[PDB]
Amino acid sequence: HSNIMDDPFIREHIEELLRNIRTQVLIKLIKPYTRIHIPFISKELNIDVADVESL
Amino acid sequence: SIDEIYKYDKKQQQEILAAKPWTKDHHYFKYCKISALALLKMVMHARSGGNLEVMGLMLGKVDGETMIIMDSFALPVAYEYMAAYIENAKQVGRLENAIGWYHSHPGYGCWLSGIDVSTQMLNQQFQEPFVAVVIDPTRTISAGKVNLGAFRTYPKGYKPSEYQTIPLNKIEDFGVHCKQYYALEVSYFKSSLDRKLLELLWNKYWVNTLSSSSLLTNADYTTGQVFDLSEKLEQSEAQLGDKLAKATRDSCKTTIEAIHGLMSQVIKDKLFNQINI
Amino acid sequence: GSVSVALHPLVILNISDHWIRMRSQEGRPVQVIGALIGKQEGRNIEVMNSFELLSHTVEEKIIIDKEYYYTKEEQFKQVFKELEFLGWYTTGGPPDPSDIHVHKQVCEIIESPLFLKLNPMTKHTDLPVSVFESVIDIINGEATMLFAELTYTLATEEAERIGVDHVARMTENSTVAEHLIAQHSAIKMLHSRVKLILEYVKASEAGEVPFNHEILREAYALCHCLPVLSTDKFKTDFYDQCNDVGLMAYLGTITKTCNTMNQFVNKFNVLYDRQ
Amino acid sequence: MLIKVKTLTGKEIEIDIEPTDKVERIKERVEEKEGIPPQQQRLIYSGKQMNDEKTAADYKILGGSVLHLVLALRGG
Amino acid sequence: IIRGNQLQEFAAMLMPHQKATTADGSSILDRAVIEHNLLSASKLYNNITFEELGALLEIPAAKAEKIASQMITEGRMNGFIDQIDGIVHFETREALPTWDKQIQSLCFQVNNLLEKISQTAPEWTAQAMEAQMA
Ligand SMILES: CC(C)n1nc(C(F)F)cc1C(=O)Nc1ccc([C@H]2[C@@H](O)CCCc3cncn32)c(-c2ccccc2)c1
Ligand SMILES: [Zn+2]
Repeated sequence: HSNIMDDPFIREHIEELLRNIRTQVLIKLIKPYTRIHIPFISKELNIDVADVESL
Repeated sequence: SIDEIYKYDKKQQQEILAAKPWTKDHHYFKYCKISALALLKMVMHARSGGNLEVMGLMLGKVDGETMIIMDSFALPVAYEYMAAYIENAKQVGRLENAIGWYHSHPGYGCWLSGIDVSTQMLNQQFQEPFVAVVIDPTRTISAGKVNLGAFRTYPKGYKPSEYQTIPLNKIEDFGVHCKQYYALEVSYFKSSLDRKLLELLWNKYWVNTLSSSSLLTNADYTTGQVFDLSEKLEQSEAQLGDKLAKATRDSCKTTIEAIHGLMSQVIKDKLFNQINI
Repeated sequence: GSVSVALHPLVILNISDHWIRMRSQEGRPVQVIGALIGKQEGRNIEVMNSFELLSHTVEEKIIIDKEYYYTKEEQFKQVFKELEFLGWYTTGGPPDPSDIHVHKQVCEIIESPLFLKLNPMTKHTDLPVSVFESVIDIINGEATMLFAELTYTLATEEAERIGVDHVARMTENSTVAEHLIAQHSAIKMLHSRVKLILEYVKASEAGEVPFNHEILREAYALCHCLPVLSTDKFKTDFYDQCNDVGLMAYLGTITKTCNTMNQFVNKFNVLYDRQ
Repeated sequence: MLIKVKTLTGKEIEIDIEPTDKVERIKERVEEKEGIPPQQQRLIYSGKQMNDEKTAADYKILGGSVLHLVLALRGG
Repeated sequence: IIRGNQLQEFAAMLMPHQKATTADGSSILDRAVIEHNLLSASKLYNNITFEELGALLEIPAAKAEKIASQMITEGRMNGFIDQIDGIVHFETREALPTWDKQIQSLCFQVNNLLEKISQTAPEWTAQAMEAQMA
């Protein structure tokens, strides 16, 4: 936290990250599924069920 | 006894070559009669390269408005090898001379490319009787029917659709080089006698015929045919307010193919499914 | 396989075209000599595309013009990387002493030569049987080698199959009849096979042939397999296909009716209302 | 002396030369006969392509040798 | 499908570093054998439930689905997973294409049986078909 999230040039863009990686995990996870559970996705993405729907 | 396609008459060929009747009218040649051996060897060479491209020469003669092809020999390939192999045409004992060249389009439809049309222009300019065959190996393998590509071109500085399946890539090349060549109606001739007798080896298969799996083998072919028929009919309507006859003929052939497939399926169902019920 | 000979249908068409061209050129039928090439895998023949090898047929004797074949060797090697000389073909009936002499000449080039004798004047149903090749019989004194016929197979690739199907009757005699004759022939030969199997079963039942416990078991399995795909999903798919073809026929009967109506109105506009 | 060149289709042209004439002279003669540029044209004798620098010393025929003309694209 | 009754011997000749655990209680040996069992079971099954997939491959439900989805998205295994009903669909036949291949197998049985008849009784077979057509 004191080596990455310190300067404003990286703290501001930390929001763009932790979302692209979550998108790539989500895309690969739903690849072999025809019907998947949203709460199941939340436990894999480590985010809330409401946030899964927004993503 | 019909036949009469063989027995190369030298005097008539020299007379028709010296007369040069195709110089006056540009649309002289309209019918291309490929032989059984020509097709067999052409398709075998086309499939003997897989996705790679093959090319060779095809020998034959000219009679009136028809161009008859009797034989075809492959080529090793642009280097000296092809030119050295070209001497085969005059080295063997055969009176058919050379009439054109065939080359394969593995998965790129049947049209003529820009370099292809330029080579055909040159060949027609300095070798008057010449035709280009653009058969497709992948399509005949997948659909089970041979698609022909007799595509004689127009002369330079002169001004006067069927296999439109190229999805994205080469369709641009199709559009620019489209009015530079005109297709030839391909009408196959069987020598009868010996070959008609020996065609019983087809009957020896008897299993691919009894289980043909039609109507799904060439489903994309029929969808493309209907797609072409749609704007053929739209052009017929625009002219009307005879292209309508051509559109009707195309619809009749497509429908006949579909009903033939259905008849085969019904025959198979009666033969196999309706037994021991 | 017991003798591992596999002929390709392209060779037969090659020989037929050669014979027909020579017959037309010289007026009368004439004996021809060729050269079968192919791939050898120890015990495999696998004949493929053949070339002319005209040689000579002078009077009653065949001269050794095989230098032309030697020149053709490097020529055909340029387009056929994995193909080598295997034998030669001819047109005629039973083997002749001239065939023996030509075979002796050919054995100079290759150690294991074949001898195809495609007969074009045959008038009997089954195809002329290709090659009568031999292992060469040796006896004390003169060799006096003969030919010991061994069986052949008609293995073919997919491109050859499609080409042969296209040359065969497929789409004055109407397209319906041409399409139906192929099915008639296929069903006829299948019916002949099934009828002969039934005849064997009846013969075993009566007692003409010895009871083979395995042939009748295979026949029982074949009978049990006879109702092919009788599922409810197969019926649904078949009815879907039939309905699709019916709609495709309706669209096109409509087109033909429109064309005929257009012709009728064209003829009607120049007969009654002259404007 | 007076040789004949045939194309693949079989068209024959009769061109007259001298023993010391070059192959470029052959190509120019064919140009004056039909109009084929020399760089878009290849000459074959006895199944071997002629080199573009040898003055027909081994091609001595004295009786009108038959030459083979093959059209080819510029530079392959 | 390789069971656990034929794998104890193979672990004997394995090198010691090849017996390492993958932080899940499963050795390397019994991780490529459950993937192999899953791929092999795709050929004997049209669709299998999660519970029965774990009753055949051990590892009942926690990682049976995870391995199944891991083999897919990599091209190693063809199929799709319906998590609501807990069924893994492997590969299905479209009825009509199956009809053609079943017909071909039926015709091949006729040809194979034809050879057997001729082999056993060449004399009886020969005279049979000639008079049959006439
Ligand atoms: C008849 C032969 C000897 N020939 N004569 C003359 C003429 F100049 F005399 C000219 C020629 C001659 O080889 N042309 C030619 C041109 C282009 C291609 C390739 C080229 O574009 C590359 C992309 C693929 C392609 C799709 N369609 C044509 N091609 C080929 C060719 C086709 C198949 C295999 C090998 C070569 C031959
Ligand atoms: Zn091309």
